[PDB]
Amino acid sequence: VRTIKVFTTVDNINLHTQVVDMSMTYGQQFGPTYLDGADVTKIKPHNSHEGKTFYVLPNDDTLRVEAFEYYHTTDPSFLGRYMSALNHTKKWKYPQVNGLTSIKWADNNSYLATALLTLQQIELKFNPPALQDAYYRARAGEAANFCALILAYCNKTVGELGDVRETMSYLFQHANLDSCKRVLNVVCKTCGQQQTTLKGVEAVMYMGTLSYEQFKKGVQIPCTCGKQATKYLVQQESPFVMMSAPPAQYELKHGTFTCASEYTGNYQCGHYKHITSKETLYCIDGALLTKSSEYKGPITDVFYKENSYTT
Ligand SMILES: [Cl-]
Ligand SMILES: [Zn+2]
Repeated sequence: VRTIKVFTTVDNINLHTQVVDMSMTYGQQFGPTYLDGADVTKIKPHNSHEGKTFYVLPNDDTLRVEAFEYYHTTDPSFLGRYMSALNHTKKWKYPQVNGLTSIKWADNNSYLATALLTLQQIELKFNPPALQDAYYRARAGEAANFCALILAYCNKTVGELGDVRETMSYLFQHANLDSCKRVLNVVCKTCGQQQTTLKGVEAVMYMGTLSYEQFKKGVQIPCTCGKQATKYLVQQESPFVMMSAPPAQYELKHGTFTCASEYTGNYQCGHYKHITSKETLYCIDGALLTKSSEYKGPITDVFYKENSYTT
């Protein structure tokens, strides 16, 4: 008999009018239900809920299409994981540090801070509307939805150990890198030379050396014949490149790179910091900021500006 009007949604844009019975839980009426990230499935409607928007899972064809068009995923657990993360990230603080949105440390989130800082320094356009909209808000300082989307797209929960390289790979999958192109040549003194072309995400990421100049000069890799061959960059067309390696002591020189991530710890436990090269070297550690003219530390990922390179 007693009812309120609420709206359900999967994208927080398209609303769906509902009349709910205040004697039944939201779960009994909608399935799993969330109010700005909080799980209200086991709760009965409150007077204050009238007119508010609730997220639900895509449980009919209209919602399935809305959810795919907004998020570009059909993983059945995506919206519940996004909501579970948002209930935490909405409580984080996002200070402006040296002109960039950072994240005050909470919930083991240092890998997310350095990823967020990196994104604001490289040219990248996302494809899912969810990421376009949330990234716009993040740049303005309201990064809770963007951070909870990063967790959901990477299948990481709040508090879980994350890797910056893997996180960036997920975000780049959902970005328009279609025009990026990389040409490599591999030279074996026994077998001869082989050229390879890479496209998209694989054209901007490399694992094995932090140094873009070393990649141009040549890096040693195994050949199937048993000798060590040399791999070198012949041609690059992209607005940035990302060079990654297992953490190692490495010296970062002012003016020779855009930004970098530093990892202190081991394979089970550690902490990330961000280094950015501007008028000097700034080290951003969540809300914390220090400066130096030189920098040495256990670097894992370095980003460089690019446009067009030909050997
Ligand atoms: Cl919706
Ligand atoms: Zn060979």
